[PDB]
Amino acid sequence: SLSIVIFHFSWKMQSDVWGTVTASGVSHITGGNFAQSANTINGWLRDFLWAQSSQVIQSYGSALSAYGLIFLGAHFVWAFSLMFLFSGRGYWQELIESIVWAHNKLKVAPAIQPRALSITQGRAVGVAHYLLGGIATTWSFFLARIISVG
Amino acid sequence: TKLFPKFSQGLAQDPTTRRIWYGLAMAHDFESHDGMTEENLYQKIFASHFGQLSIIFLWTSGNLFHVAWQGNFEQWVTDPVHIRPIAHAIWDPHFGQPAVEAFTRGGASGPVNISTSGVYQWWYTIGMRTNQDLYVGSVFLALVSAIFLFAGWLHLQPNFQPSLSWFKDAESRLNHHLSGLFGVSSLAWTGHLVHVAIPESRGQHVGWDNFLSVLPHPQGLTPFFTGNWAAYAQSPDTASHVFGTAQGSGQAILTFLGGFHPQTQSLWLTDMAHHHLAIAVIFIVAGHMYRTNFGIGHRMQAILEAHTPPSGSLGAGHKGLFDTVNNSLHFQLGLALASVGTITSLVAQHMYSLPPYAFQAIDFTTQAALYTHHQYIAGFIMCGAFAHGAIFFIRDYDPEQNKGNVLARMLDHKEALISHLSWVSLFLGFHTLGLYVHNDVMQAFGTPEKQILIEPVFAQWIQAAHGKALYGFDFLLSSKTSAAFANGQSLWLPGWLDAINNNQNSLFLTIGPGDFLVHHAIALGLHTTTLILVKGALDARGSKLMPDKKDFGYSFPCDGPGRGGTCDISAYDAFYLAVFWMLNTIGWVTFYWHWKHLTLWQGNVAQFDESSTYLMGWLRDYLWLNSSQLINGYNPFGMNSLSVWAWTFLFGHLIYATGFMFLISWRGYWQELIETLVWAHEKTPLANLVYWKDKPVALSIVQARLVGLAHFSVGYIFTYAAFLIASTSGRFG
Amino acid sequence: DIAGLTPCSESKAYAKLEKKELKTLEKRLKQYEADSAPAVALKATMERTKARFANYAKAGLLCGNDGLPHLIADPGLALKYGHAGEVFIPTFGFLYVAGYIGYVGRQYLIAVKGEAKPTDKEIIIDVPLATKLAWQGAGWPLAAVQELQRGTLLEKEENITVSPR
Amino acid sequence: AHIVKIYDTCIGCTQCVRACPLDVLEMVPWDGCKASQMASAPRTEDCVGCKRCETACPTDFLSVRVYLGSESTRSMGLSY
Amino acid sequence: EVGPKRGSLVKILRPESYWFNQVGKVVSVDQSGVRYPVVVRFENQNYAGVTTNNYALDEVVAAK
Amino acid sequence: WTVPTLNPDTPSPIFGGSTGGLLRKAQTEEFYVITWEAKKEQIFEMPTGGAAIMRQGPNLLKFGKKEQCLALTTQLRNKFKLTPCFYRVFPDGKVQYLHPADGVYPEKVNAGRVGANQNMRRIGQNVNPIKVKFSGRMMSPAEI
Amino acid sequence: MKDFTTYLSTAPVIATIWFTFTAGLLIEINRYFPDPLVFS
Ligand code: CLA
Ligand code: CLA
Ligand code: CLA
Ligand code: CLA
Ligand code: CLA
Ligand code: CLA
Ligand SMILES: CC1=C(/C=C/C(C)=C/C=C/C(C)=C/C=C/C=C(C)/C=C/C=C(C)/C=C/C2=C(C)CCCC2(C)C)C(C)(C)CCC1
Ligand SMILES: CC1=C(C/C=C(\C)CCC[C@H](C)CCC[C@H](C)CCCC(C)C)C(=O)c2ccccc2C1=O
Ligand code: SF4
Repeated sequence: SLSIVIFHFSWKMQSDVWGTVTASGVSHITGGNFAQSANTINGWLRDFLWAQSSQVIQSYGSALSAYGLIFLGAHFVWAFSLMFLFSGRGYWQELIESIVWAHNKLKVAPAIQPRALSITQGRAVGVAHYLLGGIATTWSFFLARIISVG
Repeated sequence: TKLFPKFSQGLAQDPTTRRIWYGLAMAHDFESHDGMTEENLYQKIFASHFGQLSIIFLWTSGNLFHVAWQGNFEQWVTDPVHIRPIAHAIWDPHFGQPAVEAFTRGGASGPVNISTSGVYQWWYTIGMRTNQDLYVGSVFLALVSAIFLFAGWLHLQPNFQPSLSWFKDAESRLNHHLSGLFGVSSLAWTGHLVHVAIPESRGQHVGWDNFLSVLPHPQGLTPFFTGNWAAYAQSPDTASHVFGTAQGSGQAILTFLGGFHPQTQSLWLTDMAHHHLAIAVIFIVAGHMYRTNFGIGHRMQAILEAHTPPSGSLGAGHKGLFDTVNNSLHFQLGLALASVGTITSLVAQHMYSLPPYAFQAIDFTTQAALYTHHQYIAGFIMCGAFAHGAIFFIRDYDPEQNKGNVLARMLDHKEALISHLSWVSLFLGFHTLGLYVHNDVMQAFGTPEKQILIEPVFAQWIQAAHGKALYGFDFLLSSKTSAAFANGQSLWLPGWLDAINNNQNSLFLTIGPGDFLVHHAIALGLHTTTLILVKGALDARGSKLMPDKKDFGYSFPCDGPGRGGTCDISAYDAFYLAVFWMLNTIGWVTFYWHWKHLTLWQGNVAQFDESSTYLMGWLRDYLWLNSSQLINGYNPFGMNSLSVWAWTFLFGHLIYATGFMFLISWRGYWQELIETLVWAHEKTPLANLVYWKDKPVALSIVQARLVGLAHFSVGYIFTYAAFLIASTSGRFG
Repeated sequence: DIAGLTPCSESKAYAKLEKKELKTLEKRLKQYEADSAPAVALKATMERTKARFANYAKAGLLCGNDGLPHLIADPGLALKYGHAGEVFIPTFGFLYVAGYIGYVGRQYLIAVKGEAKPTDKEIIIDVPLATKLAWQGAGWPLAAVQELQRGTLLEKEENITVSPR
Repeated sequence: AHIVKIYDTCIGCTQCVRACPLDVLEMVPWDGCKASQMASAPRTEDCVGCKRCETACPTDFLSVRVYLGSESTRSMGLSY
Repeated sequence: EVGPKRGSLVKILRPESYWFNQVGKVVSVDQSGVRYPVVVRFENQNYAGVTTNNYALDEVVAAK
Repeated sequence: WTVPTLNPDTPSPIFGGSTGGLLRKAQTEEFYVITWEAKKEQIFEMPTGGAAIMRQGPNLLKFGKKEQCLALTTQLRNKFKLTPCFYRVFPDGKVQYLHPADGVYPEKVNAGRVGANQNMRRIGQNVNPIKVKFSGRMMSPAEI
Repeated sequence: MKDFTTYLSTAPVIATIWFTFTAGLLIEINRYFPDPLVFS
């Protein structure tokens, strides 16, 4: 819900408020395309996400190149979280059994018995990574965009 | 109790909606039906296969009918280079006038869809030239569909049901399928190429009305019966031949030119004729190997019993395996899916690089769709191959009858197998991801010369052995003094070497550091997917966390929160997790194939060579750059012919995201929510007059995993299909 | 040269790449003063850029049509043409350190298994013992091999727990 | 109805009976253990499959096992 | 007079046990002819947190 | 000990009511009644939500499923140290008594009970699934 | 002081010091030998 709130704010301000004042009038950053385009899901995909992400994906080689790296890294953490959300510890405890066997074979097995995370910790680890990746993705996209044009 | 399902009394007695869902989902698991016997199991499967065959031939008939009725085949054959094929017509009452005009194209009467399946090039190559040719084929296959359907009915009747022993006659079935199903069919297909396809490619019509009075070769069967078989390879089609016409044509019907037809940029028909004649002889011969009622041949049980290494390295060897394979349908199905699944990948690999259909290469959208189509189907079949191998262990594996043989010994060192697959997956993931991230940081900081680019010397060395002289290895076929170069210099090397050293075709594309990284990512996908599937099979019968897992079956929800928690512990769940990695792996393969070809098709291969070494290039120069036309299919100013793919593109994202709901939120939340809905309905006046017959309940634990995986897969497929076609077709088509 | 590559010192694209990076730095330089803090930092960057391109050419690397260094991984091709320092030598450099870390950890884990409460020796590290084992790990390849030949490297199959089969 | 089986490794701790939230299990006299009592499952038609009994069993491997089977109003835990 | 001595170490041979092929300390051996008289204690807990279990005479063997 | 007979006129606790009570199932399939004696008036927690005051002396409650009755039984027994018993009541008027089946709570061993669903073997001694195949229905090796 | 040095021996404290040392060594090496790509 808050992602839509901050997308609504970002597109509305650039389209209708923010801009450069000149002799003829006000020219906005996105040129008042909110009114006609934000009534379809395709409009948000094309005019907001695809068009405004141009700044972040062209940041390499400049002072804003850090936002490009975090934009990719955030995408990674988000997808990494789906591993914990879509699976269950039953698979992972059995996987560790085979891994522990290899360590036992080499007399390098730990004294603290490895255990797959609990059921609840899998859900907590999943949502924390899901939130961090998703929010950091918008964070990089907003700053690299607004700093570049705003 | 309810009638449906008739095959399970447990389901029929269930008062909830689970009865409807589970009845559908257990329909084809014949082994689990009430009163099932082994003999009845085989007869049902035999009947079901007739139904599948009838659907296949009916589906093919529908394609032939619609192209002839609504396509532009007769116009396309005239100028295949500059005409888009038509799949079928559109009658959508929801269309507006701009949509009707947008989809009208190709000189059609009204709106139509453009074909991407390549049936035009295939049918044109095999000798079809007119709409009536397609009409007769459509009626013929509709008739063949009916016959198979009748046979399915016939062999269910009291006097025609085969016995159990009939289905277990291994030696006789292999002899027939190798010699007759494979050998004779390939021999017959050689007849079509010699009698129909090749003459049609030289401007001479041959049909059922005159094929008995037309000589395939000027010397009719005299070379064949006299042993002078070389006469059939004289005067082949010249390099100036214009396909479908008699100018520049030759007379040979069997050749080994080994290259591509210069005009159509596809394999010669005389080579494909000799190919099918060659394997037909091999397959017919190979079908005389096993024992039958005539006192000669091998018995497969004897072969397996013999092959035990004398040192005891493989224990008992292959003793007892004949009954293990001959008595288990899941073992046989696992071998069939594994073999067919690999061959499906081989089809995709060889068809894009050795295009067999005339004018297939220039149709970029068709080539992209065909490769993606079969690689995704191969991926699903491979996951099924391991699933049924896991089902075999639970249901059909008998430890006593496999004592000490190879199969039993696989379970003995399963931890070693899984541990080493785990190491390989970790090693590939760490270093493959690490090198990509390193190259990304270098690009971000503006130092492209500091990145780690490893030359694929081992793969470039293979290309040298095949004759690619770019790398300067001067090895085997790349050296003009090697015996390998000399011996083949009169049969197929002149054509093969000419094609492999042409850099405008997809025959052994040049590779560099960008290809090194992607290939190692593909290896990570194959090994990790195998790890998940192999663990699901070897641990299917039990584990330390659940020693008696076999007593619960292939698919069960869990063993509860005790012992730390056992979510996703069944072998069914290992397959469920492996499907995600299969989609991820095939996605990397199809992204790699598509991007490397788009740059080739535009002539700017340097873009892939430079931008493919870091992951920002993929996101920027492949996904973001090539979406521009797709997402403009409809916009506030209008729409064009791509608006269907633009709509389908978002349609895919929605089904994909809906799948997350079934995978993230689990049953307990929804069952308690439904209980207030049951309360609300009963207390609402004027609505509690109506009532349900099946008590509403939440989906089961296992069901939601399948439902979530189905949405995930469908959204996966539809999103990339729309992007693949739209990006390729709009760019060139 | 190898696989169609050419030495970076002789590569036209490689030379052009250096000019592009220096030109970008110079463009930012002319908006500052001669000896201001930003100007000094930019000049330092340009010196490292020039040094980097000289070092890679001096190292005798191979550049592709992209004009970027490519590495040779085959031991035969590396030793044949003096590219051992790209992958081959660093291969044995990493394994020595990787075995060092792993061998030291295995020695410590065996050492505390004899103690009364091994678990408390893992969360709370025995630093005096760890430092002792850290220094003795320099000879791990010798010690590792001798354990293998004496048969004390691996556990017996009968002393390892396995699931029903 | 689910299937609940008691195996001869039971030590008669009674923890499975206490844990069960539907009074499916009970203790009966026995001579195969020190406690001289064994768990019993006489009312499996009321079992819901929660597996709280398995969580409570000390023996390794479990001495009480629950095999989820055919569903019904009682086993599906419905109040409607 | 039946079973191993108290305090001695034994190796478990029950394939379905968490401690199969592992060594534990004998706590007591019942002499009443029960099915599983031998009681063994282990230093590492199983997945349920338990560290003790009962075994039959033939399911346990002396260390080595 | 003899099987108690339910008294439908037993007074019920002081409870305002809630939306978590009986549904149409009680009128068509079955419902459950729990009764007990209270030493003094006290406040307890309804498994359906809310708080109710138990009258001194007999009390009676009706619940939609068995687990709800046995959830209240655990509360009354463990905290207030009472001894409740509940029945299954069918729409036709029949009443079935249970818990305690024989008058003694199942946790306590009692002579006269007959072992049910007891296997005189370990979990590891079950046969393989192949040996119980084509038995007419999906059967686990534990069943046989 | 014995207990305080025991606290410094806990796993999180040791890892922080160890990686702080390890990271510092790598950072310092790249400060005096910038841009290492080939052993040479
Ligand atoms: C409100 C939206 C909407 C709807 C309702 C339709 C409806 C239709 N479109 Mg249109 N279309 C739309 C929007 C829509 N379109 C948009 C936005 C575009 C983009 C411009 C298009 C572009 C488009 C094209 C390009 C084409 C259509 C076609 C069609 C027709 C398909 C006929 C058919 O095969 O039916 C039967 C439906 C199916 C076979 C598909 C559903 C398959 C089921 C659900 C799978 C599951 C089966 C399972 C066993 C369950 C069985 C249940 C049982 C009760 C039957 C149909 C009239 C096609 C047409 O004209 O065909 C003649 C066609 O070619 N549409
Ligand atoms: C000569 C005798 C003969 C023949 C022709 C067949 C034929 C067939 N039998 Mg067999 N069968 C025989 C004898 C024979 N049988 C005997 C003697 C027995 C008793 C022992 C049996 C017992 C038996 C059983 C029990 C079953 C069959 C089945 C089948 C069918 C398998 C499915 C299929 O169509 O595969 C077709 C396969 C191919 C054409 C080859 C596939 C592999 C190639 C390499 C793929 C690639 C080729 C090429 C490149 C593709 C081009 C594609 C195009 C789009 C360009 C098939 C029709 C099954 C069936 O479906 O029954 C209804 C089945 O259940 N048979
Ligand atoms: C199965 C495929 C097939 C079929 C049905 C035919 C059929 C025909 N061919 Mg063709 N042909 C084929 C494959 C086929 N050909 C192939 C693969 C080649 C390339 C080598 C040729 C090359 C060829 C030439 C060059 C000529 C023909 C000719 C003919 C016609 C006369 C044959 C005749 O009288 O033989 C009489 C022969 C015999 C009495 C003895 C036949 C003995 C052989 C070994 C067959 C044994 C049976 C066989 C294993 C059965 C296979 C399965 C069966 C269902 C077909 C006839 C329409 C001639 C013609 O005039 O066509 C118009 C002609 O000139 N064919
Ligand atoms: C020729 C190959 C083949 C055959 C004969 C079988 C046969 C069987 N399989 Mg196997 N399987 C196969 C291929 C095959 N499989 C493949 C390729 C895979 C990998 C995907 C699997 C994975 C698999 C699993 C994981 C399982 C089986 C099981 C089974 C058994 C029960 C099937 C059932 O009840 O389905 C009932 C069918 C359904 C519930 C619906 C199937 C359709 C799915 C959900 C996708 C629907 C997509 C939809 C049409 C898209 C709409 C799009 C929209 C835009 C309109 C049966 C013996 C099950 C079993 O009991 O094994 C012992 C089992 O657990 N199979
Ligand atoms: C982008 C998403 C993603 C990623 C990165 C992974 C990664 C992994 N999966 Mg997973 N998985 C995913 C999605 C993902 N999965 C999804 C959606 C599912 C469906 C539920 C699964 C289901 C699944 C299964 C069933 C299995 C895996 C396995 C694996 C491993 C494969 C081997 C490998 O690459 O080792 C290399 C490791 C990695 C690439 C992981 C990331 C390493 C990072 C970059 C390290 C960063 C360290 C650095 C110091 C920063 C730390 C900061 C922090 C302290 C704050 C690996 C840990 C297999 C496994 O565990 O094999 C052993 C396995 O069995 N996955
Ligand atoms: C990972 C596998 C692998 C692969 C695919 C290659 C591939 C190659 N190596 Mg390399 N090599 C490898 C691992 C590998 N090597 C390893 C682990 C070592 C030991 C550290 C070497 C040591 C080595 C030497 C010493 C030489 C090569 C050479 C070659 C090339 C030709 C001979 C060859 O090896 O054929 C295919 C590879 C194999 C079948 C695997 C084993 C290869 C052995 C170890 C070396 C064979 C050398 C050969 C006899 C030289 C004859 C003269 C040559 C000019 C024809 C070729 C590019 C030769 C070269 O520089 O050619 C230009 C060469 O002189 N390799
Ligand atoms: C679990 C299980 C299962 C399953 C399995 C699977 C699914 C598998 C797969 C597998 C696979 C999928 C495999 C594959 C393989 C392959 C191979 C092995 C290949 C080979 C090749 C070759 C050898 C080649 C060669 C060559 C070349 C390279 C070139 C030239 C030519 C030649 C030919 C020479 C089953 C059912 C059994 C049952 C039991 C359990
Ligand atoms: C991947 C995964 C695991 C396996 C993940 C585990 C066991 C966590 C791994 C944490 C770290 C990487 C291991 C411990 C590292 C030590 C602290 C030592 C590190 C020493 C230095 C290298 C710092 C689960 O346990 C799980 C449970 C429930 C649902 C989903 C999942 C799930 O998806
Ligand atoms: S089954 Fe387990 S919990 Fe129940 S009495 Fe037996 S040992 Fe105790």
